[PDB]
Amino acid sequence: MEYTQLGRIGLKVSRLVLGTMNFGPTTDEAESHAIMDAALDAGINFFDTANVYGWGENKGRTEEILGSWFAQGGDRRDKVVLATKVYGNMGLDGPAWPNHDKLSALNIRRSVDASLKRLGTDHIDLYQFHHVDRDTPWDEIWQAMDVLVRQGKILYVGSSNFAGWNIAQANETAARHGRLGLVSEQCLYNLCERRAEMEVVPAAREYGLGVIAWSPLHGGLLGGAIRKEQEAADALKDPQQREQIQRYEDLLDKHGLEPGEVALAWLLTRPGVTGPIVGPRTADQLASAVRAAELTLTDEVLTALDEIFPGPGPSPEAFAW
Amino acid sequence: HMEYTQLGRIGLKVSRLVLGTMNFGPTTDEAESHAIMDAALDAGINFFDTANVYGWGENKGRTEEILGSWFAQGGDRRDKVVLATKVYGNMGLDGPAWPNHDKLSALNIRRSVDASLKRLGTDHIDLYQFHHVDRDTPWDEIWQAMDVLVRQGKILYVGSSNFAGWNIAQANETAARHGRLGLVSEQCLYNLCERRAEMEVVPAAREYGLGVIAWSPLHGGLLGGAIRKLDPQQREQIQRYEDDKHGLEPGEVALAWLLTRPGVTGPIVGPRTADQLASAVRAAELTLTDEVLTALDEIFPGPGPSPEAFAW
Amino acid sequence: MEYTQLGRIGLKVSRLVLGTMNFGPTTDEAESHAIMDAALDAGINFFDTANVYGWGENKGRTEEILGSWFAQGGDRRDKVVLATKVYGNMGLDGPAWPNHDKLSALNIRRSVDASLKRLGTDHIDLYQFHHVDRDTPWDEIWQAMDVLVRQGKILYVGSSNFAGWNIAQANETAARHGRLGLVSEQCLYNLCERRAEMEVVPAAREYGLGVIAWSPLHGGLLGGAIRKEQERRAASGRAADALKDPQQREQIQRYEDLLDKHGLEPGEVALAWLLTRPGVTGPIVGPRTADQLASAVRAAELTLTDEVLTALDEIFPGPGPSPEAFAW
Amino acid sequence: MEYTQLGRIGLKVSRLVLGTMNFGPTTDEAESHAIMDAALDAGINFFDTANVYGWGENKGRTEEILGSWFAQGGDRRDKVVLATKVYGNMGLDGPAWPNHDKLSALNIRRSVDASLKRLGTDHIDLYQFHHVDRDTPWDEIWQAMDVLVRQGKILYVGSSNFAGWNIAQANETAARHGRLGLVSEQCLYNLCERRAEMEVVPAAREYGLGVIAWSPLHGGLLGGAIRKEQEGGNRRAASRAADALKDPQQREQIQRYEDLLDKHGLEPGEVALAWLLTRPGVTGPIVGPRTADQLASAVRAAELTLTDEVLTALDEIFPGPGPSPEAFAW
Amino acid sequence: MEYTQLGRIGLKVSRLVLGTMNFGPTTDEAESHAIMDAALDAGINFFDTANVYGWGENKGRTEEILGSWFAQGGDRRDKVVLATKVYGNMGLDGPAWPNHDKLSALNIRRSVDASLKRLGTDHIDLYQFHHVDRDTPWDEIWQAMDVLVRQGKILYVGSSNFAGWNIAQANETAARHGRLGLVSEQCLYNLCERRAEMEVVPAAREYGLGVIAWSPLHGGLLGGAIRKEAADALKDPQQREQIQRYEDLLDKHGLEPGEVALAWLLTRPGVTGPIVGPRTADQLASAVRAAELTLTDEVLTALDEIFPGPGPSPEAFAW
Amino acid sequence: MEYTQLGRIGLKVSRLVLGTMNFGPTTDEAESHAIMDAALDAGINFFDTANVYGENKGRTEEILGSWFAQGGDRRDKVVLATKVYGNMGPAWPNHDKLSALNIRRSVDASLKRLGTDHIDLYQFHHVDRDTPWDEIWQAMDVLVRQGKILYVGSSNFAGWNIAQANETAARHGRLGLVSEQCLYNLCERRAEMEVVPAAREYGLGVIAWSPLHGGLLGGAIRKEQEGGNADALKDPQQREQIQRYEDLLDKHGLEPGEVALAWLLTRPGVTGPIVGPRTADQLASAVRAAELTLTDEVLTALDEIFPGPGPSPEAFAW
Ligand SMILES: NC(=O)C1=CN([C@@H]2O[C@H](COP(=O)(O)OP(=O)(O)OC[C@H]3O[C@@H](n4cnc5c(N)ncnc54)[C@H](OP(=O)(O)O)[C@@H]3O)[C@@H](O)[C@H]2O)C=CC1
Repeated sequence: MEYTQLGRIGLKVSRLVLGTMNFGPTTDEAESHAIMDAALDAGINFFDTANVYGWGENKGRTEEILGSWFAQGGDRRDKVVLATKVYGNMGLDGPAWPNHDKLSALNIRRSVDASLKRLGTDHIDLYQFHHVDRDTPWDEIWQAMDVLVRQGKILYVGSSNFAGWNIAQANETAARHGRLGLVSEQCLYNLCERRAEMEVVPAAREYGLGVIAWSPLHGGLLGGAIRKEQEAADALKDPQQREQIQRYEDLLDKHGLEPGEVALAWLLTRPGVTGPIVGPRTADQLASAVRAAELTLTDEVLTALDEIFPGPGPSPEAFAW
Repeated sequence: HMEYTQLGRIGLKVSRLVLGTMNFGPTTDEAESHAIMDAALDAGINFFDTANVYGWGENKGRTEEILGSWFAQGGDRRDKVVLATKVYGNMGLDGPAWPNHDKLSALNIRRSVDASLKRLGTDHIDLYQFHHVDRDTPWDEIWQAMDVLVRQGKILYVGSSNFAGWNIAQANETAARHGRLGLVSEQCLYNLCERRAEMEVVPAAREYGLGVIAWSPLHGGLLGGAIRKLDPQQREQIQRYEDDKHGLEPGEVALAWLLTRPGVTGPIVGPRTADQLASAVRAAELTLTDEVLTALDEIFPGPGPSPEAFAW
Repeated sequence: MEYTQLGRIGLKVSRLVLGTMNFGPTTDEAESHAIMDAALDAGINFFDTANVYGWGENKGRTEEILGSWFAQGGDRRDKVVLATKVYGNMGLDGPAWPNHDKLSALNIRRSVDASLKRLGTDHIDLYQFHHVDRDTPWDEIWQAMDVLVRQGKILYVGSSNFAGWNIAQANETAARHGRLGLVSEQCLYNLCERRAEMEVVPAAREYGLGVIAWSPLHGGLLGGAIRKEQERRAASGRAADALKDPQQREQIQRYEDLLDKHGLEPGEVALAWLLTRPGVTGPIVGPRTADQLASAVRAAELTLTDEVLTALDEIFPGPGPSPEAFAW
Repeated sequence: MEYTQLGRIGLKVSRLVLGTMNFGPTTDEAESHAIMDAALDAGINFFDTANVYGWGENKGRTEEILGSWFAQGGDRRDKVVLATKVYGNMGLDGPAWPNHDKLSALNIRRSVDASLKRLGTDHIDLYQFHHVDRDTPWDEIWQAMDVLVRQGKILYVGSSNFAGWNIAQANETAARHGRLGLVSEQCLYNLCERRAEMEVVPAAREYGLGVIAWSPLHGGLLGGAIRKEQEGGNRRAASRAADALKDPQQREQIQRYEDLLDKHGLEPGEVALAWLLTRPGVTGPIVGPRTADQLASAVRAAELTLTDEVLTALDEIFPGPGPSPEAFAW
Repeated sequence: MEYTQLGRIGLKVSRLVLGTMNFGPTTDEAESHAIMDAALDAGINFFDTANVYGWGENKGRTEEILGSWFAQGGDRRDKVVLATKVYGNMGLDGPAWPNHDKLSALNIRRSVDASLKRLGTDHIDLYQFHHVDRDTPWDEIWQAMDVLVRQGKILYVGSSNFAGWNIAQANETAARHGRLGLVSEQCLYNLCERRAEMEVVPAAREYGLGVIAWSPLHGGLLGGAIRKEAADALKDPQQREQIQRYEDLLDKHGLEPGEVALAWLLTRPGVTGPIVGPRTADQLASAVRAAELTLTDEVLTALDEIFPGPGPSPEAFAW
Repeated sequence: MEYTQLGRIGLKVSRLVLGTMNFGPTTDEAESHAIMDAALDAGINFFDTANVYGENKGRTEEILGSWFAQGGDRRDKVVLATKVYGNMGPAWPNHDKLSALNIRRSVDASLKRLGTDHIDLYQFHHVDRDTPWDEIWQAMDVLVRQGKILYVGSSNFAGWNIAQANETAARHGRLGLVSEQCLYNLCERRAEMEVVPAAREYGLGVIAWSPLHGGLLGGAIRKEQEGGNADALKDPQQREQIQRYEDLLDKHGLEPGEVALAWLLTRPGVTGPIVGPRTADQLASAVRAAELTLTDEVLTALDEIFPGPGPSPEAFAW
């Protein structure tokens, strides 16, 4: 298994990040524990979850399943870098009660509290914002994170679904008063959606953040979608995206490569990318993700992939000069 | 149903009505207070204002005790409310305080928040407010004491009440020097009869991004139907105000008028019945015409900002 | 009773500070308790003690006597601003085991924990360095004090037996990172010893520290020691050595004669004088009896005339501030 | 016993530092306790240990031996400046599991908690990085140490096996935000290996760190190793490690050393220690007695006064470099 | 001509730095002028000088030659990144009058004004400390350099012959009060002398300084010294043997010693480039060829075994 | 000639400081110039003057100016120190003391008289309790940045003034005071209570003025007994100190004036004494005093005769 520093910090993580979103709604408790044991066996030490995972009435269920996993002992907690998230509404689906979503110091205090209890652990290694909150200023956010840092309840802070300039503002404000800033950004990044390349990834590289790609298969659209319908994806409605996926599936047919694996290995070549979040439901899907991390894509396949799935390049050049 | 706003520049979202709490104890009883709070919650009011001195005399603290009773019932009550209380007041025998048993020394702040947390039956206050400026305590002392509480998780935010504008500036410049969040709100005396917050308090609050909470929004009930059930000048000002020509109830218009003022978060309302609360709710939905605002401005003129209020 | 702000900070204190050094080695526990009750009854809210007080094998006795006073209830702890000290050796008298005296963060951690236990309280209001430690830098000291402030174990930090430039360096270092600095300096200052006037008091005034004067009667020398010489702290220590030096002896003789003539008591005048000195918060009185405490209270109501102030200045000239004190 | 301040800070330490490496592997629990009690009686108040001490499956055994020492009472914990270390892999020897070695905030947090539990104490006086970690930035390290300071789990932070410029960067970063920086550096420094003089000791002195010399006898090569080879007579026929001092350049240095010391009547183990005590900016050497007898010998080396003739001749045998840049440029 | 950034800053410099030490005491005005025009022609934009160059009673002569060169117009001044130095005694050789050497604000002020006058220009681009001064604190030094920056007499500050920790202290002090720190360090670094790798180069890399290698041929000892029979170190059998293995190997691969020593430096991590000291047009052309040379990995490997480096501290002496 | 760093900074100065106050009517312009050339010849590079030196105020600075105008590298070799604070005209408001207004006009008048474009060391002549340091540092920082001055020094400060000044300077990157001129000699040692300990903490040079205590340490009892024309020689106890001092020096064959200067050079943190020779034989006597080595026996005896106070707080408390 390949390891890398998470951006600029001393933390070392697996380039494959185990996502936990399916633990609860798809795989049951014991099945999820087995997948986590097997991720560990393959050397994956980086586990991403969220308070909202579980969905609907079951929000928090994913954290509970990792909690019972840690409760089996055998150094599981000691060995994993535990990441979870704050921002999302934990009450009834629909419009949240005020301050029961987003990034106020008040929601941060109550959110991390409920996460620690469901996770059955006394600390979170990587506490991430699930989305930028334009209404909370960074001196409030860093006050609330710093309370947690100094109680030993969290080690590191990261973001998800930020703009590039939010990364810059967040870390400049942290650095002004001697605080470690964001250590990582979780952005939607895959062959079909490359616009994090304009500004999010350049800002992250500048400020030394790890870049973790969520929806690395674009919701399955890059995992052999077309071949599976012959045996969201309202993209296979639009014939331009459909023809794009077709050329992709055809291209990988002639190089003998699995699309679900190629999509992951492609992200691993991109400058600044720490790795994709993989969400296997079975032992075969985990082993396939591991193979994707050992794949070496030829220049030939990389060039043709860029021809099918062009990227915008960095701003300002992407739209001006 | 209820209108919400950010509290000044910060991430906290509050209802534009602030549930006052001073009646709980003296006027309404524990059972009636509990039921008004349950009602406020169901109308969407999340912002409750209280003070340690509330209850008065030998009953100072009774109000905080009543809110603790309410929280102890469970049912997401503590979780749903932005709880604001106050420090400054003597909690001992009325009359001259023993030294450091009132005002804002780090010593009185330590003893006040401990006694407030115990009576409130909660491990934290969301918004801990100075009841009054203390000219004798410097801001590096006050911010030390508040930072001890912030870092213990005992409080989240700091607000002020009865500050001058320049105290607001000094307090927040001092906090920002060393990374700390400053005052997030100022609770000032603001209503149609008393507009001198407009000279400097409200302008400083808006420059520093504080929410403005208006206490005594009906000027002691003088703006809520007085001569239609104290003087020769005061009466005929109110009489022009209380003149049906436009079809509106005075008490609700005094609240709604404050909601039009730039920088104002909302007023502190103090309902004693669920029907008074339902009126306050409608006050927050009212739209006053450019008509009625221009006329209110001639009955109750305001000073404007300094320096123009008194120079040019 | 007159109250004042302690220097620039919001803490209000009585202009008389109750000293406790006598409680244990010269005044027993029960009468210590009576004096403290009388002090509280007269409006004195500011008590000074030290870990070392008690002396010898009884170092810590004074704190323990304060502890059992608080334990009697009646709001005593809540009403009193409690000050103690760190620096002194709490082990066997003589050369200290390394880091069991002075102001390292290590001695600070162990010293405050033992003080809180002997005082039977969870916080000290005013925690004072007993003496400057030239070997500990201020970033180490402010680290250790800041740990205590953030845990709630102390509120304020003060100094004792500092030079003026130590006050400056300390508070400039604290302010650089937004810490409240020293709030008070407890220095030797009385009619017989006025050299804190050169730099310590000017620096304290500049930086807004309170100034509380220790041994305000010079160990009882200024309390009628000559009249009382054959019948007591004045029979020992500072006072007794001063009485054997003829010039100091003469100074005190002129002092007791001047007060005989004006119908005033020496102990009370010595305290009243300190109360006139600019920047002085108050003297730390050292009653051995309840009588002497009621006497200090009378001192706090005395008004000295210009005539008396000028004659005292003639007997007990002071240097005034540096650089003028020794240059121009 | 001679005391000194540890660099610029208020902490006072004996100029002999009691190393504990041999407690567990070569000395057993009860003799380790007796050595620590005899160190205290000689005035030594400065104990240096490490989480890794113990070796192999027994990593942490040394910290446990100190813990049972402290648990005897008698003001033992109160009298000792306790130092330990973080950086080393505490699991099975070999490649470490990610973040189970080096200086991430994650490993600092788990390493100190495990050391406090083994040491049977609620705080460490001097918590030292065993080695520079080029992959962890100083705002991450200082955040982790600052959490421990503010919780009261540690008092002072030190380094070991740093470059001079790591010392400067660490303490400049700490000073920016009012944090006390490194108070001490533990570098390899002895007659045979003097290259710490180029930049490590200069930087430590500029920034006011104490300098603690580890391996002051260069693994025993300055402790009379050549005489010790010809020691047993017939015992050398036994079925015994190969002799380790083969580099002829260094072997002749050691011969000249032992001859010089024979000429002047001095003990090689004592001189190596006392020499370090003359070097500018050095606090003291770490002494690793395996017996009460070895301790008395180190204590004698602390009271030894080396004549200027012997100091001159030792310098001729073991020349140091200058400070940089002069050592290699001008 | 290969260009690079000078460490972390926006200044772009050729990977060859034109030294001017020989201008005066070896080449005279007219020929140094030709060497400088030819350096411009090959794309070299980075000229290194010093106030002391010229030697003895001719100290300042080199700067005077650059001044007479710039006075010929033709965009010479505009095209060149001009670097000079302060620290050296500019008076009578031997013991210096107090404050007429080293880095006091006193010596800095008189030193830069005399340099500017001799260079015939109103600004120096890169003003370098010739050597660390352990007796002048960095708040004094940065005060003096900041005066020169704000008056527009200098743009960047650099160092020469610092220890690694001096680089760190210098730039941490500058950054605390909003000053650009050192942008480059000039160290003795070549195949024969690699101890800059212990700490100096690693500190420069951490703080983003360019690394300029001076005496890259070790006094000419690496430019074919034994065939063409300070660099007189040849007496020592140990080093003369290094040099013969060196010349022998490059004879076998068909390579010129003076060009390999330069090209080797261009492969070292964090190195900006060597300062070359041509006395003729032939030597400049040679250095240019050196900047174009690609050393194979078996030559770099054999050069390593002949000229081992220490590696970085602490590993170099401990672990 | 012995040199030293001026406190913590990179400036190197001779441990004798040539004062210019005693340039007067027994001292030509021409004889002042000769003395200054002789000082340069002896290796003294540190010249101290003041604007008020000279009702004929500024004349001293003018004499230095014409000295510099002779050329011969005189300006370039000398570390030139002058002062601001004194009235140069009861003073008209802001024509004395340390306001930015008086600093600006004083330095301009000083540079004109001195006939130079810069002062190396510009010193406050006295503490000004009414001007805050952020004002003072603004005005000095303007001069630093214009190149008109290099370093700032103090004179007749309290130790806590030194601390406050340099802490304030360092907050915003500025070089603080580099030197303090204080009254300091065997008879007056109270600068050891706080001034010198602060100066040493903050790394200032200490320049001792009135090093002979107005001549009291220059053999004043011998001169009285020899007959023919401050007086503490009427004070019995102060007289006995000076008598013990002159007896001690007679027994060891040492000159009172020279020993007073040599003693100061042994004191911790002292850069040197100001000397104001009116003749060239007085200068050579000062140079010999800087060469003298006082035995430890003599230094112990001088401490018995002239006990120091110790540092505060120990000086008066414990
Ligand atoms: N920080 C430091 O270094 C020090 C601090 N302190 C603090 O200062 C306090 C006071 O010091 P202390 O030396 O006791 O003070 P004093 O100088 O007042 O000496 C006390 C003695 O003065 C006499 N006395 C006290 N009050 C009166 C009165 N009203 N009328 C007449 N005589 C009186 C009594 O002498 P007699 O018994 O002879 O009648 C008494 O024992 C101490 O309690 C301690 O807290 C003290 C010493 C050092």
